[PDB]
Amino acid sequence: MKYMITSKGDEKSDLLRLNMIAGEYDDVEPEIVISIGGDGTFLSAFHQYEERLDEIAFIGIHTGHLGFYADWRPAEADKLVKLLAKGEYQKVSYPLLKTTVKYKEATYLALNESTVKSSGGPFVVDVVINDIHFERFRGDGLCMSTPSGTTAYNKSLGGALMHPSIEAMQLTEMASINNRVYRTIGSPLVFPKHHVVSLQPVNDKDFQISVDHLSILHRDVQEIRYEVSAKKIHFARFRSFPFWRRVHDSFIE
Amino acid sequence: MKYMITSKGDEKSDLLRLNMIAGFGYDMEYDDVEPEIVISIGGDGTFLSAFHQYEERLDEIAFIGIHTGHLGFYADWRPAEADKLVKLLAKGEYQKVSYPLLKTTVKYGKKEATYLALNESTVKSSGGPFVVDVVINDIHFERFRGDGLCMSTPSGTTAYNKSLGGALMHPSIEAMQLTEMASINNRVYRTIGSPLVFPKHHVVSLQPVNDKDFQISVDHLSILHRDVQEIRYEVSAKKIHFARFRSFPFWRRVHDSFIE
Amino acid sequence: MKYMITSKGDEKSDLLRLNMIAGFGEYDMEYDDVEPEIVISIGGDGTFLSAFHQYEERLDEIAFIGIHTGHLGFYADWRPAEADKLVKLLAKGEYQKVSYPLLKTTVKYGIKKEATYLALNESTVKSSGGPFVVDVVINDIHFERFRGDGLCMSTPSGTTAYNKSLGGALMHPSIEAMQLTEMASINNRVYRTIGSPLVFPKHHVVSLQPVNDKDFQISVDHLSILHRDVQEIRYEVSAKKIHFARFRSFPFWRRVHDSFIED
Amino acid sequence: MKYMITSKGDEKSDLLRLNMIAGFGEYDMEYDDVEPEIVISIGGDGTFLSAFHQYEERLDEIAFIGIHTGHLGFYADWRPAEADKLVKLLAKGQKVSYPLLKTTVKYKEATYLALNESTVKSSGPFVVDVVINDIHFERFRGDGLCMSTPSGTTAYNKSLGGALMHPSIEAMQLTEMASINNRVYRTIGSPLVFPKHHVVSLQPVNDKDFQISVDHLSILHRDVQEIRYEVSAKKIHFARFRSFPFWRRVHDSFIEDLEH
Ligand SMILES: Nc1ncnc2c1nc(SCC(=O)NCCc1cccc(Br)c1)n2[C@@H]1O[C@H](CO)[C@@H](O)[C@H]1O
Ligand SMILES: Nc1ncnc2c1nc(SCC(=O)NCCc1cccc(Br)c1)n2[C@@H]1O[C@H](CO)[C@@H](O)[C@H]1O
Ligand SMILES: Nc1ncnc2c1nc(SCC(=O)NCCc1cccc(Br)c1)n2[C@@H]1O[C@H](CO)[C@@H](O)[C@H]1O
Ligand SMILES: Nc1ncnc2c1nc(SCC(=O)NCCc1cccc(Br)c1)n2[C@@H]1O[C@H](CO)[C@@H](O)[C@H]1O
Repeated sequence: MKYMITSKGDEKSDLLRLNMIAGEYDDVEPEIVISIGGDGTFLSAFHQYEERLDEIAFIGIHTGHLGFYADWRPAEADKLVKLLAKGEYQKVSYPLLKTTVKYKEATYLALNESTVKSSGGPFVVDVVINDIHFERFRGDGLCMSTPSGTTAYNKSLGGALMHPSIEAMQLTEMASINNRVYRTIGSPLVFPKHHVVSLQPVNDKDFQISVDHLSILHRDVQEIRYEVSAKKIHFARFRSFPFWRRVHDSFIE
Repeated sequence: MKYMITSKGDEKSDLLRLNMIAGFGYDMEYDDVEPEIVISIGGDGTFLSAFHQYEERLDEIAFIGIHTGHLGFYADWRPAEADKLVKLLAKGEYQKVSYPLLKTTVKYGKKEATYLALNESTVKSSGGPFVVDVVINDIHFERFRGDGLCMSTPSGTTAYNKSLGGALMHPSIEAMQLTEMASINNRVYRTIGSPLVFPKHHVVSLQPVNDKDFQISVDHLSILHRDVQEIRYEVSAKKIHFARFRSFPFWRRVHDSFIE
Repeated sequence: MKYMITSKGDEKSDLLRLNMIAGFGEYDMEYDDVEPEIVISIGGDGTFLSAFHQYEERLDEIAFIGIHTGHLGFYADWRPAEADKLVKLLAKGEYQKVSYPLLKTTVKYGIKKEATYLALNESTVKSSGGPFVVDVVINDIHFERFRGDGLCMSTPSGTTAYNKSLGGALMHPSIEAMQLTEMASINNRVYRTIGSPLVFPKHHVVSLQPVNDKDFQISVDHLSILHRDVQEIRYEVSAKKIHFARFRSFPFWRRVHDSFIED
Repeated sequence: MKYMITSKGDEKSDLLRLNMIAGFGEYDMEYDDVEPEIVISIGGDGTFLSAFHQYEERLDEIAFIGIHTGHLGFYADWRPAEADKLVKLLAKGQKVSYPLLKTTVKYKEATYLALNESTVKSSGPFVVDVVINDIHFERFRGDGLCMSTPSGTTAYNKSLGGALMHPSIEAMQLTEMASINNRVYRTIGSPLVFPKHHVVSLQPVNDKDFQISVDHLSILHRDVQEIRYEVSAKKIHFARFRSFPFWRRVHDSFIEDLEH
């Protein structure tokens, strides 16, 4: 079982990694990626292997608080190393979000969400759903979230928490003015498979596109397209940790 | 084939109804016992009544909605197109689109009651405070206190669910959404706040705390349930069937309702 | 000083009530439930609301005092163990009065005559069956046409109650105003509403006018009664204020802190 | 008396500006762009915001007038076509005052006067402690906090879910910005309205580098120890000629404007 282990950068994350590397290691051709740190560290491990997501099972270990991705306690590593080498383990697939920027295309993959902000002034775009105009937005920005990313930025924006077994994407508003000229729906929008949300600029055409907090200052933007990606992220399932339990322990104590 | 038409009650619906019935005088016969096509004329509430009127044979009935007033999400056919609809289904040249439904189970302390919802199923209190425990898949999630709770169908998300601050879902997604009704997050009764979208095979159980009397409403059919032990929510295996002739996208229909 | 005490009805409240009465007996304190100058509410916020409505004609000659036998309330903020020190401060008259604004609700019919109600928390208006459809007229000028469950006008002190659960803003009771909050507005193109909570100052009148149905379920501090053939429902900050006998200094924001955050 | 006119930038705001300056020359009206008694803004609310900060040291002897070249503004409520009447009414000689927000930053004590709001973001994660009148209230974590003026409730505050407050009420409102409310960081959620003499002290937790924006004048402050909020004694004055109610401007902005 060719595997590969990432680390945050602290002493503990670099130490426990050595405690697991003792019990083949391939960083170019991995089948088992073990993230050590938190959810942010897990995101970096995801972006490191986007091209080969269809051949990789991910495992998250938190050296800090309980994360929706990094859930395994550091003490579980001694039992985690033996079960992964056993060869017998079932995978769990979560949907992903595809983000295309038009000018020559520019595709992106997101595990949490992909937000579109402004590069200084107001954010004014036209929301086009399946080649049909829906609304003209004005405010801070917009947020298209993955089912697993709903518990992140999406929830803080007033989004709905949906179970990752649902193949869809959720669009939420970011401080919409919502007046006569720029009447927005207000409510979060959940789009299924093969549904495309096309963001079209009115002016400016310079937006701050952020994919999992990786915010790039895109210039000369003519179109931004969102859709449920065909590629799915696989998790190595050993124990039983229900999604709603993880949500309960996070926000409801 | 066999068909029937329900009416809202106003002159506009009953007159338009008789005008369409005479149009089937094709190989169409009127029958309100075992129909193959059911036409609703009036509003969404009129359509909901036609749903429960024939919720015993949903798998053999195609519904068609006609709105005499403003645009509805079920009744989306304008009375000006009533002429074309008669000939269209007369030849049987149309497709079939299915939307998910919601199953509501009420257990007492006895038997049990099962209900089907096209819009949503809401549970409020019989006057005083509404205090229950939210159980998801035999696992506790929160203790709710406030007015009530709302479990919505994907197609019903644009109804009461939206006004309660819920999220809109496309009716091709087989799921259900739970939204709060004036919850009081005062450290004693911590709730999630955010709407919760549950997939298939997931069971959301509402278990009472002190009071055991609840006002359970299924698509605005509220009847008092005394001595309730459990209220279970899950996506029904039964599906409503529409007879879409043209192409009226769900999101486009949302745009014409709220955005315009 | 004429006084009286209301009780929640449980063992603890009734017991504490009797001992407090005997405590006042040691001083110049006369018991009177007809014309009291001091009204003590032993129980909760719900018990406090009953005591308020019990004497809503003598609000000026009365300084209310709340005692909570259970969890902390925004009105009943005195612990039962402090009932002994409460008497000794009341008997001497060693206290100052703090006033909170109130909400006036005026109901007009097809004139049988008229009806006015005072609210300490809020006043809600809903339908008696179908949809709730009214025109919101702010100062003789039409603002919006509403459709949904209803509308809730809250007092500053009542913002921590039903108002907060409906997404309303929390106001400090020193501010003389009122807050209108929506109750499940459909908010479409036909019935476009503001969505946001509205805070109206004094001398501002919010008029609710029927569109079709004239039967409305009006609830003042959860005293819900059915009003038929309603012509108009007016909202405005009353000139009457509830008075509290202040001894210590319990911050309103701390009461919010202890109730919704941690304590 | 002395007057001046500020312009947006486009030809529309400049052409209308010159037209007014000419008309006032026919009346006894001195022209000073340094020490005026009357300041006229042409363009929009953003143009008015600039006209406020440009002369925020002489708010005592200045009555502002707003003219919207585009859509209706809450500070620019006069129409371009009504400019001819405006020149006449200002030449012949009521005044309305709105509350202002005082933003104090301690690292040197910097003072800021906001007409709309004063937001505080981070630089990544924004984490501060909220202190109200020398006592702890909550520990915030999210995008940031927004303290708004009564007249500024219709701006960023409304978009953040804040309540609309009439300018007659001398107060300030605090709203959350994408707050993550969980076990560790439990916030109130609801917007908070503060009366006069009430001080909201924002004190850092982790990093001392916060982005402070007073009326879109985003300035990165370094080594901040405390950010105070209070209802400023300074009040912006307006010139009244025609009754244009605050709730009307709210209606004509967010609801509908049938006569336009
Ligand atoms: N989302 C907002 N909605 C309705 N008012 C806002 C918003 N945002 C700010 S300023 C905060 C900000 O920089 N947001 C980034 C995008 C943006 C910028 C300026 C205007 C707009 Br719109 C959007 N405002 C108001 O803009 C005024 C300055 O022109 C300030 O008073 C903000 O209140
Ligand atoms: N307020 C948020 N609540 C709950 N998730 C968030 C939030 N904000 C972001 S990122 C957007 C951002 O720059 N917000 C400004 C302040 C901030 C920054 C980072 C994290 C946090 Br927390 C706050 N996230 C999620 O953090 C994920 C990991 O980087 C990002 O993908 C967002 O999903
Ligand atoms: N959802 C609410 N959240 C936080 N305060 C409320 C709420 N609802 C009301 S009364 C409205 C109502 O009929 N609600 C039905 C369920 C219910 C009833 C009473 C209390 C409660 Br909690 C729930 N209140 C406050 O209860 C006080 C009466 O003792 C009133 O002043 C309401 O403000
Ligand atoms: N506020 C709502 N917003 C948008 N849809 C609603 C709402 N309320 C219900 S029903 C819940 C209810 O009893 N509300 C009391 C007032 C009311 C009644 C019927 C319709 C309306 Br509108 C208001 N609905 C939808 O109306 C259908 C009734 O035919 C229900 O299925 C709800 O989906």
